[PDB]
Amino acid sequence: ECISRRELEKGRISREEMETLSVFRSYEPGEPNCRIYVKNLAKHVQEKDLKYIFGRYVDFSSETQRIMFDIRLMKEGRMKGQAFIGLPNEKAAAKALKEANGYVLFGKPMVVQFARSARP
Repeated sequence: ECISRRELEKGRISREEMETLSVFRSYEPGEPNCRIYVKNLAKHVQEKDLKYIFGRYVDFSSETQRIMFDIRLMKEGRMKGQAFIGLPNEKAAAKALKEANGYVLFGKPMVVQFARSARP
């Protein structure tokens, strides 16, 4: 079980609302990578909450893609949460940014960007 395209659309704040929000000021996607970075998460968000959302960009039937899939949660302060999520390829990561940026989870709109590699 993962999120649908329609549910993601229902949960996204409008571009107008996005223009007013302090957390989307000077938003930059970054350089395309298969790993994404998610901020402005509610403090009580669990791994399985983010799996529900970002599991959509994964074919769990493929071993290759299961191995590539990784979620790490951590502090963003001070009240908020951050996550790094490894996805199976850049194309999937770009779809994640496009569809999940501004998505409201537990009363908070998430900010989804590219991350730099998990390994240097």
